[PDB]
Amino acid sequence: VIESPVDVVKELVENSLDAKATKVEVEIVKKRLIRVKDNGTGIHPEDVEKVVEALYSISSVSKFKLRSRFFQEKEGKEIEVEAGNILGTRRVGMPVGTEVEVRDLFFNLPVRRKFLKKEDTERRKVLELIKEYALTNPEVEFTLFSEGRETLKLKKSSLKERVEEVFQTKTEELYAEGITLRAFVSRNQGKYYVFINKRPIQNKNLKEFLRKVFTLVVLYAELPPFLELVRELAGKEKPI
Ligand SMILES: Nc1ncnc2c1ncn2[C@@H]1O[C@H](COP(=O)(O)OP(=O)(O)O)[C@@H](O)[C@H]1O
Ligand SMILES: [Mg+2]
Repeated sequence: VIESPVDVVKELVENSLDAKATKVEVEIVKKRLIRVKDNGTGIHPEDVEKVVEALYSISSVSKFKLRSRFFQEKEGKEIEVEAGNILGTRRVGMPVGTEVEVRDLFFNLPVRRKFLKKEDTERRKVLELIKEYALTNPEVEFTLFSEGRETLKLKKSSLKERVEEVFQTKTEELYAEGITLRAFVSRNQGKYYVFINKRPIQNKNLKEFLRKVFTLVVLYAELPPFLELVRELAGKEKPI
């Protein structure tokens, strides 16, 4: 579950969205620090200690803090853990929501730490991950700071606006329908994103076929628990 900083960011941002955050803020350093802040419902003080599953596995491999203020409470609570060992808790003043800081990832596993990829490779994986969450959560604001610079800022918007902000280009929206397809295509620019029932799909069979029938292609597929309709979809661009 936890091999590198991107895996940490994934689990934390998933937890923020699970807690119906509308603003998710991520900061990474070098790794050295992963911080995820959200304005979701928070965690009751009586449950903060319990959560140390994904947070257990993260806290046992880092110098870990989690602070959270429950929507019903005036104060937050903070728990601090090192490599799975609880170091203490504290009352803290904070806004409603949750902030998790993961420091010195794999400090307790120096071989695993020395085999991590260079900072710039880890950075790009976290950048791509946050783009992927932003593409399926257009109602959510996302910010990413890396090495102290605000490298990604996406405000709440329509899906088409959110696609266009992410990829910095104008798109044409295509549609074809128990099976539903919605794509956004931009032709000059090649990148082929696929979301099946709101989840990111990396399948090679699908990206090659999007390459073959289209270019930037962002495909949102909704299916009950195909490639024909995609090529049917590819013919639906307006004449000009
Ligand atoms: N950002 C957050 N906001 C609210 N609750 C959180 C947050 N992060 C974690 N939690 C709480 O901690 C629990 C454990 O998180 P986790 O270890 O990721 O397991 P899981 O999310 O699969 O239940 C969650 O069920 C949720 O109750
Ligand atoms: Mg979780």
